[PDB]
Amino acid sequence: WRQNTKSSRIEAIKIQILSKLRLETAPNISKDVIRQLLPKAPPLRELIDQYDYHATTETIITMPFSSKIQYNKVVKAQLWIYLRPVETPTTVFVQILRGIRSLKLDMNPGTGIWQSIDVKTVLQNWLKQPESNLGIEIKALDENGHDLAVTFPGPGEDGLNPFLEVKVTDDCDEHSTESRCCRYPLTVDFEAFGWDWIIAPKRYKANYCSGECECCTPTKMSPINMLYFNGKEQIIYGKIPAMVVDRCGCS
Amino acid sequence: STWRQNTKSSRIEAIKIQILSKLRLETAPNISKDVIRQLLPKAPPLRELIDQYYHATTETIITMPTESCCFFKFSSKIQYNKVVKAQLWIYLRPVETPTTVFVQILRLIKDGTRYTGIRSLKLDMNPGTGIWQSIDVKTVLQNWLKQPESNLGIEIKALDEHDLAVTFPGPGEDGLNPFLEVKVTDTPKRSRRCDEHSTESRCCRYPLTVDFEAFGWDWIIAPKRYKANYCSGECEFVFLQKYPHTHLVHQAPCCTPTKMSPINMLYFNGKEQIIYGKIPAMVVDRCGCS
Repeated sequence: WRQNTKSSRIEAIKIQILSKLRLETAPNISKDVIRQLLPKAPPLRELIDQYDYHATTETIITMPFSSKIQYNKVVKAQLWIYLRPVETPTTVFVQILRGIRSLKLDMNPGTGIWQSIDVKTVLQNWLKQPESNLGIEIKALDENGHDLAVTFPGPGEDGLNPFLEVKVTDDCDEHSTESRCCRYPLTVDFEAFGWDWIIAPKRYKANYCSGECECCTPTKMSPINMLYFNGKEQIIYGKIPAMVVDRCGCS
Repeated sequence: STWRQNTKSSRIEAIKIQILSKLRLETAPNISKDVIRQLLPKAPPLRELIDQYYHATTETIITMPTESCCFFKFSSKIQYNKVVKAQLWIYLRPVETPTTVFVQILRLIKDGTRYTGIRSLKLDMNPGTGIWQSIDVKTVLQNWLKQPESNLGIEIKALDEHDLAVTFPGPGEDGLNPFLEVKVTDTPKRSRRCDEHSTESRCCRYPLTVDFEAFGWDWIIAPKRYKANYCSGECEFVFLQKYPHTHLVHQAPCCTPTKMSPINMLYFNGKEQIIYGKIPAMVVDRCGCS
């Protein structure tokens, strides 16, 4: 069935291309006309010889590091500490150690301070070289000497364990098989049919879904860059979205 | 009582695996309500995240000369602020003797002289081969799109000790005519763009919600319940290629979603970690025939 529906599949993209390109009709210009119209210049040859999105991670909160993290990919990192409510007004001397951080602050009775500390430079230093420095150490001495820091989560803690939040930036058919639905390979050769104004790419692989499922339609679609002619002679370069089929799914 | 009752249990299973595959997870994490009560930390930075509830793009345009020498006609569609970098190009013919060239570019504006200096340049030339020369016109092109009544043509000169500039393309030129290479940023320009209970008819977005807390997915804290409707029906495709001669497809064409909006999700990693992200294409807005 693929032999007859191959001539119909290439016609489906042929119009999809002309519609996406905001063109009413394809321009009529001969191979001898384009040979003089297309200028052989360095800025054009640089773009011509240039051939020869399912998940996003924003903020990652760690518990008392991941194997996939770059030292320059990080945006902002800060280690959070919960201090237990005091009964008597006493000053605390918090110190986050793993070189360390140090802060001194007063504390009134009945307050649950959640003071946090910037670790951005330390979290980047770990990933850049040692990769072996994951050490939990935090102190918060009261005026008497009792540590108010939640080093080891207590029985009546219920969501008070310290954490480090870090904001971070970012074919199978082969024309000879039978299964539920597979991406059967399919190429598009513009130079082989009618026009020759498609400067680049003259031949591009698109592929298509074919099966019964449990209908079958593409899931992942990647765009392709293209240089083409226009009215009043305007050699335009652009990027046509969703033209190549990568994955097939059931929907 | 209809097809929707049986397909409802299968539709939620289709997203269940889709969510995991997108999340790059091999299996869904097994966490009890008592486990998450101690794992999820009650802190201000956490409660902040929890209470947090398509044409062909154009990049570079190269214009060609016309008559009304070397008069260029830009499109009225492109804006003066949309331009990035504009450069006029000139090809100089190969010389026989080493001689310096005084290239001069001028825009015609109506003492009423028909000339205004764009960029005058002087450069030496060896008798080897022919070379190009780029000239920035960005400031002139922007003033051209701003007032197209004064968008008159330009004149190119290249005197040597005879004009070596390719004003009028020769017989043995073959790709050497002057052009205007312009880089532009294409604005998205998104224009403005069903069944409730019974009478299914021919495909309409039938409402469908997903409750993770109901199906044993208590390991995710937000969003516990989210609407993600689905398409249901049948049709025949009709592509209007070369109107009035409209083409038509008939399988011996099905209903699938067209517009899909993503959703932000707060979940738990297999390393006991807690990650926040945005899963793409999870909510179905429009249904189409493809």
